Amino acid sequence: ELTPDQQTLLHFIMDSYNKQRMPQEITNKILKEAFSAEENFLILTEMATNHVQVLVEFTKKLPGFQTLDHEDQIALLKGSAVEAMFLRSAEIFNKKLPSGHSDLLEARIRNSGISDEYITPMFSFYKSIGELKMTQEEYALLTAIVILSPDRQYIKDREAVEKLQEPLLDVLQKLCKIHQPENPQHFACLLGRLTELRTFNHHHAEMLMSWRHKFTPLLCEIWDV
Amino acid sequence: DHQLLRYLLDKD
Ligand SMILES: Cc1ccc(Cl)cc1N1CCN(C(=O)[C@]23C[C@H]4C[C@H](C[C@H](C4)C2)C3)CC1
Repeated sequence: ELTPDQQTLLHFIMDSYNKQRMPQEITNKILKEAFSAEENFLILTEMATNHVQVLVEFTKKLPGFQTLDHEDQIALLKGSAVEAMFLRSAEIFNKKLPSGHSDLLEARIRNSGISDEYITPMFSFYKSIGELKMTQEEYALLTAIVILSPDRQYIKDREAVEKLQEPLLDVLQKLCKIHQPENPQHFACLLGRLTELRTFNHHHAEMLMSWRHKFTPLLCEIWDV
Repeated sequence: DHQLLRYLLDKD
């Protein structure tokens, strides 16, 4: 059971996580736009760009994040952007769309000029995560934990990041005991998906160097393209 | 090249 300060932290996180969702114009573009590599690619670029905005807004509200050294703030954002994008994309793919829109988004992703080297681990990861049957609290906390990863490159004050991450891990741990007492290794299973997640750093770097369609200036900045 | 992310982080 959650201590009342753990409850206050969860509630604060969830309010920030629920605050920004997927705009209707993009969602309708999934259903209604022409299907072609260039057009499919553009939709996805537009989803990724909206995600970056949402990610920065959520990150800025994480307890303690604004007290960190300004260079550390940037390193955490840059270091977590891809992983957090994949985590949100899994949530959207499994939970936040009608059955129709998921099938069509999958099709669009599979025909957007992306290599098969990258597609296969992607859908494998989405099916893996989908089989965990995560709640929205679990997605919110895992997103926060991935952002506040103290082992990113060029983080000066790693201990300071550990302190911000640890309370979120403790809460996530209690939610895995509560919502699945059936499975006492469920917490570790979740943290296993973080390992899968980290592989998308290599895959995403590869897909990026293997270009040149234009990205947005925000995407180029946060991906270092 | 901080410009966009920095703007997004610092803005109110
Ligand atoms: C399906 C979903 C929903 C929400 C969000 Cl934030 C992202 C996604 N995607 C899952 C991952 N993905 C990608 O890696 C990209 C990375 C990059 C820009 C853009 C087009 C190409 C090349 C594939 C998006 C598809 C978009």
